[PDB]
Amino acid sequence: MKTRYSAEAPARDELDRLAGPTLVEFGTDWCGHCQAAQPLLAEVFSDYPEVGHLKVEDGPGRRLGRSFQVKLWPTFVFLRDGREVARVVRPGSASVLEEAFESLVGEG
Repeated sequence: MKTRYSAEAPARDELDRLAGPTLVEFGTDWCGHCQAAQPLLAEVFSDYPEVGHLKVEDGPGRRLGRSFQVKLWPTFVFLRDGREVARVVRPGSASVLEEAFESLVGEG
């Protein structure tokens, strides 16, 4: 991906006003969790470019993963209509991440 994480993210109630298939990702551009999960997303997302992605910088920016009640810090919540349809916690392998992407894009 050509752009990095953003601290300038919305609040959880401002996010709730969006509408469309939107993945919201918590992390940073610099954590060792992210150095593994970022190229994971980059591999899966190349087949699903119609999905939205929001990189929320959980260090300097809004603590959005608190209000999603995130389990492990490298997590991304799949929204639709601006509300949760699923999430992936700790991807590990593209076989787990791709399996969720097709399920939430509607190609399942």
